[PDB]
Amino acid sequence: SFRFCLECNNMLYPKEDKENQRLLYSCRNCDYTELAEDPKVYRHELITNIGETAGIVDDIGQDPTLPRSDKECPECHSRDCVFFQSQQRRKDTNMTLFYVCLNCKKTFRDE
Amino acid sequence: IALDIEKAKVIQSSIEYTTLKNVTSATEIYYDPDPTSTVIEEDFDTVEAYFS
Amino acid sequence: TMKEITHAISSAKEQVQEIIYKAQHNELELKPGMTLRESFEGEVSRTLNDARDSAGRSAEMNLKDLNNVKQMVSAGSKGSFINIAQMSACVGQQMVEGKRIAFGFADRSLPHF
Ligand SMILES: [Zn+2]
Ligand SMILES: [Zn+2]
Repeated sequence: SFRFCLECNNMLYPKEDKENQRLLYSCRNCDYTELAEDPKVYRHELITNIGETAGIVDDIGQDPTLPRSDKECPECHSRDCVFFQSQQRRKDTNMTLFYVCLNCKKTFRDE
Repeated sequence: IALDIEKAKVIQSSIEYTTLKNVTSATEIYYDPDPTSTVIEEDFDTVEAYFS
Repeated sequence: TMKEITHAISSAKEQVQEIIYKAQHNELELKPGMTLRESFEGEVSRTLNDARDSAGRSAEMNLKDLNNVKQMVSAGSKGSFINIAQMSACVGQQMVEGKRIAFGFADRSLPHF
């Protein structure tokens, strides 16, 4: 996550002080400068799993084309649920199922 | 090597191309102005063990 | 023979169901040089092909010598084993571009599934 300038809404690029030895987020369109909280400047994931379970909506139980199972809900122990596979559509994607209860509407696995 | 499976697997491993990107999983950039110490707590023990 | 063919096809469908469950619980063996989805598709296709071959072999063994289709196939003048299998026992799996029927709709082949 990256922060924005509080006065002109531009991006806050990180900057390093030679004399003070501190990491600071500074806007290049002004003189505003705010002290950085964490040193994690950049992170790149070669193999990522985000978007696998992130594709979830709160009204997925109203879809009539989705199959319905009788798996046990971990939270409220309901007897009706709706399952589907991974929303990510790469070639390496697993065939595991995500179950959605019809009362608490949370996503849970079978393992 | 043709009638032994282990030597064949050794040859196969020695022939196949393997880059850093294959074994790498994630790369990160951190700010740390102390050459002899570090800010990260998980790796602090290992790096101080190295320096000592 | 029709009972035997029905039993063979039902056993194959149960086997395919078991393969589906194993692939959906990460218990499936991966063929080297191929992904999980490709290995699953190849194994299901192999099972269904073996099912059609077994049903056809049962049907072709049933036939008498006076059977006319058998006489034509045995003379070598017209027809083969696959024709007898498809006419009498099972048409089998339909392949488009060397793969099973794709999901032309949103995650299904027809709006009836
Ligand atoms: Zn600014
Ligand atoms: Zn529930």
